[PDB]
Amino acid sequence: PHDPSFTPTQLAARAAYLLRGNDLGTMTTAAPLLYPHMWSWDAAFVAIGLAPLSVERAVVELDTLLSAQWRNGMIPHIVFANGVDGYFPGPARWATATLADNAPRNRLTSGITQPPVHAIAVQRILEHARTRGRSTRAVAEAFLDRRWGDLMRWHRWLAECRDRNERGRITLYHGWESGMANSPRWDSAYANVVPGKLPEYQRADNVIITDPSQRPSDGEYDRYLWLLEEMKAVRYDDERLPSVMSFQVEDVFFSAIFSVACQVLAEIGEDYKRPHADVKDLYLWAERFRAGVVETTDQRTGAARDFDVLAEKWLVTETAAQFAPLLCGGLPHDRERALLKLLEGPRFCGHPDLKYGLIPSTSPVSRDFRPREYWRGPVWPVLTWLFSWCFARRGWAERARLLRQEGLRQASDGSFAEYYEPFTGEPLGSMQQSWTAAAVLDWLG
Amino acid sequence: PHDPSFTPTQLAARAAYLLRGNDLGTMTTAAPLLYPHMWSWDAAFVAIGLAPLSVERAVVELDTLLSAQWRNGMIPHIVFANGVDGYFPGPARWATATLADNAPRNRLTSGITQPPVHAIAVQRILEHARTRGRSTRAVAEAFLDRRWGDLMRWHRWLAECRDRNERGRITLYHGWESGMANSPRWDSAYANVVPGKLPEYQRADNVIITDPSQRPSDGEYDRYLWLLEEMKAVRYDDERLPSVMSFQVEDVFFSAIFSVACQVLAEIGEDYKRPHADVKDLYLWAERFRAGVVETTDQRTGAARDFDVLAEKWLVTETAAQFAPLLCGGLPHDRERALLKLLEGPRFCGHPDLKYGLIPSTSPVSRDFRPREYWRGPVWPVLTWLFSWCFARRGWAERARLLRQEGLRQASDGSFAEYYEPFTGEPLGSMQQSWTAAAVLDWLG
Amino acid sequence: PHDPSFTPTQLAARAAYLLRGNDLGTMTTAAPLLYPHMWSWDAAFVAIGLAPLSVERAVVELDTLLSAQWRNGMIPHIVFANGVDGYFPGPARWATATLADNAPRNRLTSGITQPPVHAIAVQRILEHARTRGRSTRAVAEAFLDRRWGDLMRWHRWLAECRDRNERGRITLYHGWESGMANSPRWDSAYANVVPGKLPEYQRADNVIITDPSQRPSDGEYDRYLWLLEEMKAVRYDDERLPSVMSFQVEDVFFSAIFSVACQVLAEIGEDYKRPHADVKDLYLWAERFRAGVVETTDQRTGAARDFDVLAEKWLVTETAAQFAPLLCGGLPHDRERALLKLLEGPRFCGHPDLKYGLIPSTSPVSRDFRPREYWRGPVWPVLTWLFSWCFARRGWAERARLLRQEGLRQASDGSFAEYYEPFTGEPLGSMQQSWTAAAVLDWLG
Amino acid sequence: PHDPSFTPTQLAARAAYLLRGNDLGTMTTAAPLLYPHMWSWDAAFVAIGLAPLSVERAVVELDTLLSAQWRNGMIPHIVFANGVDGYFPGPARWATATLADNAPRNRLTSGITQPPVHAIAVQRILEHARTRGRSTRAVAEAFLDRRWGDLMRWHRWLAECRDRNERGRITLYHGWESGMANSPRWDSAYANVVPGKLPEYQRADNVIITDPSQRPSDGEYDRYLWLLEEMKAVRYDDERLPSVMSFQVEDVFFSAIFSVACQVLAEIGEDYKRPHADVKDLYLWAERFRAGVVETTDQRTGAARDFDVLAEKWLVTETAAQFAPLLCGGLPHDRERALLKLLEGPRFCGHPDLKYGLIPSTSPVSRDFRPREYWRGPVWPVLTWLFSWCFARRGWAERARLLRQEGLRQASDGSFAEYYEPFTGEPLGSMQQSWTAAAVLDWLG
Ligand SMILES: O=C(O)[C@@H](CO)O[C@H]1O[C@H](CO)[C@@H](O)[C@H](O)[C@@H]1O
Ligand SMILES: O=C(O)[C@@H](CO)O[C@H]1O[C@H](CO)[C@@H](O)[C@H](O)[C@@H]1O
Ligand SMILES: O=C(O)[C@@H](CO)O[C@H]1O[C@H](CO)[C@@H](O)[C@H](O)[C@@H]1O
Ligand SMILES: O=C(O)[C@@H](CO)O[C@H]1O[C@H](CO)[C@@H](O)[C@H](O)[C@@H]1O
Repeated sequence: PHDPSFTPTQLAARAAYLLRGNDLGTMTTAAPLLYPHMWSWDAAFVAIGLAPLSVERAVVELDTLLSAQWRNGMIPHIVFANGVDGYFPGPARWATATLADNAPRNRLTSGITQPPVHAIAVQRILEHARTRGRSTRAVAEAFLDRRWGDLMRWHRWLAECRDRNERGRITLYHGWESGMANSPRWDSAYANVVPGKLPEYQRADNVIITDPSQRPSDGEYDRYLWLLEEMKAVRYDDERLPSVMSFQVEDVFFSAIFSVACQVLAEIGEDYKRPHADVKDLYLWAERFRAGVVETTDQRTGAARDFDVLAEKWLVTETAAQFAPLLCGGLPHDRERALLKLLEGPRFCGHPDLKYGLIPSTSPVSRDFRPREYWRGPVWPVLTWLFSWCFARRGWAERARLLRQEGLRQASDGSFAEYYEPFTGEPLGSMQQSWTAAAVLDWLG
Repeated sequence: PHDPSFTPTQLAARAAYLLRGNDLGTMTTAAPLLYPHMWSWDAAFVAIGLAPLSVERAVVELDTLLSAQWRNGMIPHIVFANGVDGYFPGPARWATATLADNAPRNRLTSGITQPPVHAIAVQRILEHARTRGRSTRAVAEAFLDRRWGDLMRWHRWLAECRDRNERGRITLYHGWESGMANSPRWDSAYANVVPGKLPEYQRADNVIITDPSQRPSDGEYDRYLWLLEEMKAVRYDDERLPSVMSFQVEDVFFSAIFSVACQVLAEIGEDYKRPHADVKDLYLWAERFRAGVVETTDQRTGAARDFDVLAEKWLVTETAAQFAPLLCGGLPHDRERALLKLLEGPRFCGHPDLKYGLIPSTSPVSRDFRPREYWRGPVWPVLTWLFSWCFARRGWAERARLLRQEGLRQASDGSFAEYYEPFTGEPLGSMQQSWTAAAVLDWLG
Repeated sequence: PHDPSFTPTQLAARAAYLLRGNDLGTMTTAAPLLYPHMWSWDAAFVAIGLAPLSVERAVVELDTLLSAQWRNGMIPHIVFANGVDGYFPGPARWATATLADNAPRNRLTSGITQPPVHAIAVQRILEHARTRGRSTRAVAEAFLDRRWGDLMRWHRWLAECRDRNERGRITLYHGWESGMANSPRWDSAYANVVPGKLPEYQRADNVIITDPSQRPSDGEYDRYLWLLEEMKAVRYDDERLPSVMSFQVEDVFFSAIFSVACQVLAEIGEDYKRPHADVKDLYLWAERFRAGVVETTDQRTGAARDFDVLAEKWLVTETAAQFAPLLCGGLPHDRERALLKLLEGPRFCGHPDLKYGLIPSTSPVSRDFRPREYWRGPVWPVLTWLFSWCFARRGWAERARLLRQEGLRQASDGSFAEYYEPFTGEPLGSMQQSWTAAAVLDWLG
Repeated sequence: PHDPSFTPTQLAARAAYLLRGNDLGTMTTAAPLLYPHMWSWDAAFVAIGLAPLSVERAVVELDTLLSAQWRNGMIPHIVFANGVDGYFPGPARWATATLADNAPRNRLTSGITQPPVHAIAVQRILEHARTRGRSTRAVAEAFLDRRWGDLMRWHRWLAECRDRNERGRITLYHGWESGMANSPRWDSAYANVVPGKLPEYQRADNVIITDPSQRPSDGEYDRYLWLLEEMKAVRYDDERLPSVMSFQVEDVFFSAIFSVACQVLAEIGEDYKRPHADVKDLYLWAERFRAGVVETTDQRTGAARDFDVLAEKWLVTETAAQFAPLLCGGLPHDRERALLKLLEGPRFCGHPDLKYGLIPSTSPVSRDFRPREYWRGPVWPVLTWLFSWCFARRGWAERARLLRQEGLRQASDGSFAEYYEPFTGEPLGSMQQSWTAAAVLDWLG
C-alpha cells in the first residue's frame, strides 16, 4: 500500500519465522527450493542468525556441518539432505561417496570447499551465550570442547593444502569455492577451461529461477561441470589436483576472510584456554594471509587482485573482492585511505543511481556489470553483513553503522531476497534466503 | 546476568521462532509436549499471532480447525494430531470417532466445545491483510468465501443448542468448555458430580508438569473424566445432554465473549457483503447475550455471576470471569464504573504484592486463591491479551495500553509461559505456550 | 543522503528540543516567528506534548492560558507575549485592553475564541501523571483543584452564550474561531460580509510565509479585519454581537469537539469527586451537542453540515469538518458506516494520489481544493492527531493506529511543518510548528 | 508504579528537553544549579549531545568555548556566565581577569585546564553533518575553517607547555584539571600540599548538594583553594608554575585522551585537507602520548600509573584511570589481555554487587572506595560513554555495546544524574546533568 515495509519488530519476527521454516531438523537449508540442502558458509551465517534465538540450535547447526568434514580437514561446500532432490549438481553428479576416500561415511557432500567464515559464527555464538547465563554458557563451552580440534583441522587444511607454497593466499580449483562462481574475477581463468566429453545434464537452478538474466549461462555451467569431471578423474586427491585442474586461482577475498577467521579463532583459543600451540599457529596464519593479501594490492588505490596460478598473471577486475584488505588490515595508512575512497566513491557505494548506499558485487561503472546477474553486479545482503561486521572490528564504527542501516532499509520489504537489483531495489534470486534473514536477525539486536 | 530480559526485536523474533517450531504442517500445537495437539480457542490466538508473519498460514490454521467442525456446527475443543500420543484424555478415551454421529470423518476430535474467540482472529487477519496489498487481501477474502457459512453454523449452534431457552447465556456440560476447568467458579457444581464406575486411567499432564501445585488434583480429574462417561453413554447427542449431565452451568465469561464475537462477525459480514439475514442474526445474538450477561450482575459492583442450572443458583466467586460485562458492554454507567474500580483496586490489578499490574485468574484476596494452581490464581498472558483487546474496542485506550505494557514486561523473560506466578513472576505451566507467543507477536506490532 | 528521515528516538528528541525552544518561560509560542504568541487550542496540544516531558510544565501551560480567561468565561484565541511584535492583527488592532470590559487586566488578548480541546489535554496530563507516582499525581490533582472552576466557566460560556437557543451547536462570529479561517466551509457566509471604511493595515503573515499560494488572499484578510471592526464597535459585548455581526455560523466541528470535551471533563469530574451539579451539567451539554451535531447530518452519508445563521441555510461543503459526527458519536448505525466509507474512500483518505493515508483539510476532488493553501486542502498533523485520538476513544483501534502510523511517517522528515502538501508531502506553512511536535511526542510514547 | 523507567523514545525526548533547558543562549550550563556555567570537557560532551538535534547549535557550543581560549592556546575549564552567581570558586576568586595576561578580554574564565575530548566532539558533529546533506555539511565545514587553528593551538599548548620534557604525558597543577579532583589517584600528592594563609571562603557546592557523603571534605577544599593561591601569586604564568606549584602530577588518563584526540584530529585534517604540517604534528603527538601512557604500565597487568613529578614517584591506585591504555592503544598483546581481564573481573565491571555492568570510578574492593563520594567510587555516565566510544574505535564492538546497554539501563530512570551509586543505582550528585543527557542522546541514535 502506501509503504509495504515492516517495522523492526515485524521484520525480526518474519526473519526468525523464515529461519525456523527452513530448518529440516538438524540442518537449515540455504533457501526453500533453489538451495534445498546445507551450504558451508551459509551454515555459518545461519548459526549467526540462530544465536539470538537459541544458542543450543545455533551450536547444532555447526555440529551438523562439522560432522560432514572430510578426513583431511576440508569442510565441503554442500552437505546434502538425505532423500532430497531438486538441486543440480546433486550427490550422484559429485560421486564423492564412491570416489573420495576422505569423504565422510555418514553424510553425502560435495567435493569442493567454501570460505572459512565459521570462526566468526563461533564468536557470535559465544558473545550471545555470555549474555544468557550459566547453562547457556555451558552449551557454548561444550561445543568448543567438542569441536575445537575440528575447527583447527579445517584451518590447517586450508593453510597446508591450499597454500602449499606458503604464499599467504588460498588456491581454489573451482569458482564455486569463492562463493561467487560467475564473478568477473574468474572470466579469464574460465576462458582457459576447455571441456572434453562432458556427460549430459539438465540444470535445476534455472527451473526454479526462470528469469535467465538472474543466473549464469549454459556455457558457464558447462565449465563448472567440467571442473567436476577433472576432480572425479583423480578421485578428489589433494596431491593430484595441481597436476590436472584446468582452473587454479588464488582468491584474495577468501584469503582475507581466512586471515580474519584465524585471528578470531586464535582469540577464542586464548579466552577458552585451548592448546597454546594451536593459538600460535592461528596467529601465524593470520599474519601470513594478511601479508599475502597486501602483496596483491594496487600501489595507487590499494585494491586487491586475485592471481591466476596457471596463467601466472594478476587478475585485475572491478568487484567487491578488491576490498579484501579492508577486512584483514595490513595496508599502509595512505593506501588504505585510497581504498576506502574507492569504496565510498562513485564506482561503488557512492554511485549516484544506487537505491541504497551499499556495496554492489561488481562496480556499476565496470563493463562487466550486470545489475541482475548473480555475482556480476547485484547487492548481496550477506556481503553487506560481512563488510559491516569486519568494519566494526577495524574500529570503523560509523562506517559499519551506515552499512547496517542501509542493509536494514533494503531488507525491510520482508522478501529476504538472495540479492537485490542495485538501482531499483527489486528482490532477485531466491526469496526467503536463509543468510539474508540471518543478517537481519544479527543486525536488529 | 544483570538482566535476562530481551529487547522488543529479540522477543518478537523468539516468539515467531516458537510459533513456527510448534507448527506440525497445517496445525500448530498449543504447546510442545503438554498440549501436543490443536486446541480450539488456542488456534484462534495462534492465527492472531501468525497474521503478522503470514496471512496465508494464519488462514490455514483456521481452515484446519474448521475442517474438524462437527456436522451440527460445534467446533470441538481438541483436534488431535494423527499418530501423536502424550496427552490424556486422548482420542481413545473420547471415542467420538465411534460414538458421535456428528463428529467429522477425517479428523479425530474431542466431544466438547470451547470459547468462540474465532471471529476476533478473523478480524485481526483481515486487518493485517488490508495493510499488505491485493494478493494478500485476496487470500483473506477467499477464506471468508470458503468459511463464512461454517462460522455462521458455529455461532448458530451456540445460540440454538447451548441457549435452548433463549436466556442469552451459554450452557456448558464440562468445566473444560469454559477454558478454566479448575476455576473456583465451578467448585460447587463439581461437588454435585458423583462418579459411578469410572474406567481406570493414568494422567499424562502431571508427568510433563511434575510440580503438583501447578495442576489439578486426581480428585478433580476423576470428575472431569466422569463427565466424559456421561456424554459417551448418550453418544454425545445434544438432545439428551440436559437429561443426563451431572454438570450444567451458564458461563457468563463465555457468554460475553460470544456477544463480542457476534458483533465482530456481524461487522465483518457487513464489510464483505455477506448475506443480510446472517448479519441480522449475528446482531440479534450480540444483543441477546449482552443482556444475558448484564442480567447476572451484582447490583453494587457490577460483577457478573455464573449460574448453576441444576442447583438453580447464582455462582458467586472472586475470579477474572466477574469482569465479563467489561468485554461486551451493557452495564449502566454507574455500575460499570464500580466494576472498573473493582478491576483496578486491591482485589485485582492494584493488589500491592503483584509483580505486574495484570489481572490474576482468581483474586489474591479470595480464600480460593492459589498462586501456582492453573486457573485458581496465576496470571495468564492469553487473558491479558483478550482483556486488552476488548478494552481497546470499548474505547479505553489507556487501560488497554497499560495491560499491553505490563504483559510485555512480564513476557520479556522469553519463557512464553502458559501462566505466571502473580507475586514473583515465576513462569509456570508449559513453557513455549503458543498463545503466549501469539499475544506477544500481536502486541509488539 | 539516500534517506533524510529520522529514527523514532531521533524524532522524539528533536520534537522535545523544538517545544522547549518555543518556550518563552510560562507560555509556548505556536511557532517561532509566524505565530510568536500563545494560541488557545495550540496551547492545549502543547500541553499534551509537554505531558511526557514534564507534568509540571504541562500544567503551567494551561495555567497561563486560563490566567487570560475573560471575566465571562471566554478563553480568547490569542494570549499575546509582552513586548513581542511581528504578528498581525496584534494587540493594538484588537484593542480589547481598552474596549472589552471582560478582558483580563494582566494579559493582552484577542477578542474571539477557539475550539475547546482543553479538556482533552487535561485527560492526557492526568494519564501521564498517574504513571509517574505520587508527587506528580499531586501536581496534576492540585491543578484540578485550582482550575476546575475556570474550566467549568469556559464550558458554561460556550453552552450558554454561544448556544443561546439551546440548539446544541456553537455559534461563531469569526472564521478564526473555527481554527480554519479560509476553509471552503465559510465561503458563502463571507460572501455576504461587505466591508465599510476599513482602517489601513499591513499583513505580517505573508512577510514570514512569502509563497502567496500558502496563505489567504488580501481580499480574504479585508473581510477578516472588517469583522474585527464590527466587534470593536460594540466593545465585544456578548449581548450586542448577534445584532451587529455580519458573520454568524454554527460550526459543527467545533460543536462535536465541545461534546467530546464535555464528556471527557465529566469523567474527570467523577474520578476526582468534583461537584455533582457540575458533572451533571457536563453530561447534559455532551448529550445536547452530540444531538446538535447529528441534526446537521445528511441522512444518506452522515456528512455533517455547518449552518449559516444569517442566511438560515445549511452550508454544504466537502471538507474534513463533515466527519464531525465521528468524533462525538450519536449517528445511527447505517449512517455512521456510510460516513466511514466517505472518510476511507477516494474523496479523502483513499484518494489515489495522496502520499500518505491521511485526512486532507478539503477533499482533493472538491472544486474548492487547493493543495497548498492553508485550510483549503493541505494535510494538518494537528487534525491527524485529533482524529486518531477520538477514533481510539470510539473503539476504532486499527483506524486510529493507521492515522498515527501515517502521521509519524509524514513527520519523519523532522520539519515539524504546520501542514503538508497532500500529494508530494512538501512541508508547508511555518516550520517548527509547536502542535506538530506535540502530536509526534504524544504518538511516539 | 510497577516500573518507573522510560521507553527509549520517552528518554530521548526528556534528554533533549533537558539539554535545551540548560541552554543559556550560546552556552549550556553543565547542570541547572550546581554547575551554572560552561565547563570545558562538559561542553565537548554537550556538543556531542546536540549534534543529533542541531548541527548548527552543536557548532555554536564549541565556538563559545573556543572564544574563551587563552592567548597561549589553553582552553580554561570554566567559562563563567555573565552575571551568574552560585558557584564557588567563582570569577572573583580566580581573579584571572586582573592577574592572567593570557586570559580573554571578553570572557570570565578559570585559570586551569581540563581534558582534551574536544576533537572527539568535532568527529561526532562531522559524522552527523555528513548524514544530513549539503547545507548542514557546509555548517560543519565552515566551523573547521573557522576553528582548525584554535584546535591546533589547544593541542600545541598541551604538547609544548604541559609536556615540557617530551615525556609523552601531560603535567597538571590542580586535581580539577584531571576532571576528578578527589580521586584516590591524587591523595599522596595532596598530602604534601601544606596551605599557608588561605583567605576565607564559603563553599557553594555543598549548599546545593547537602548530603556530605556525596562531595569532598572541607579539608580537601582547603587544598584545592590553596593551589589557586599559588597560581595567582605568579599571575598564572606558564613559565613560573613549575617553580611554585605544590601539586605537579602526570595524569595518564588525560594523556591517553590527548593521544586519542590527536589521532582523531589528524584524521579530520586529512579528510578536510588541512595543512600537512599540522596533520604531521598531530600524528607525532598521538604516537608520543600513546608511548608515554604505555611507559606507565605495570608489566604484568597493563594497569597505567600516574606520576608525582615532585615526589618523583609512581602513583599506584585502583581507579578507572588504570584503564587509560585501553583508550589509546599501544600495549603489547599479552599486557592488554591482562588489562582487559582486570576491567571485566571482580575488581571492576565484574564485581558481584554492582547493579549494572559498568565501570566504577574507584574499584569497589579498594580501601579508598566510597560508594557515594564524587570520584571515589560512583559510576559516572560520562565515563561510561567515553569508554564505550573508545572501545568501539578499538574494534571491540561487543564490549562497547554492553557498556552502552548498561548505561542506558542505568539512565532509564530519567534523573540524568551526575553519577550513580554502584550497588543500588541511586542517582547522586546533581540531577539534570548535561553530559549525562548528552551520553543518552548519542547512544539512543
Ligand atoms: O549457485 C549455486 O548453485 C551455489 C553453488 O555453491 O552457489 C550459490 O548459492 C550458495 C547457497 O546459498 C552460496 O553459498 C554461494 O555463495 C552462491 O551464491
Ligand atoms: O488442561 C488441559 O488438559 C486442557 C484441556 O482442554 O486445558 C488447558 O489447556 C488448553 C490448551 O492450551 C487451553 O485451551 C485451556 O484453556 C486450558 O488452559
Ligand atoms: O492564521 C492565523 O494568523 C491564525 C489566526 O488565529 O490561525 C492559524 O494559526 C493558529 C496558530 O497556529 C492556529 O491556532 C489556527 O488554527 C490557524 O491555523
Ligand atoms: O566539583 C566541581 O566544582 C567541578 C570543578 O571543575 O568539577 C566537577 O564538575 C565539573 C562540571 O560538571 C566536571 O567537569 C568535573 O569533571 C567534575 O565532576
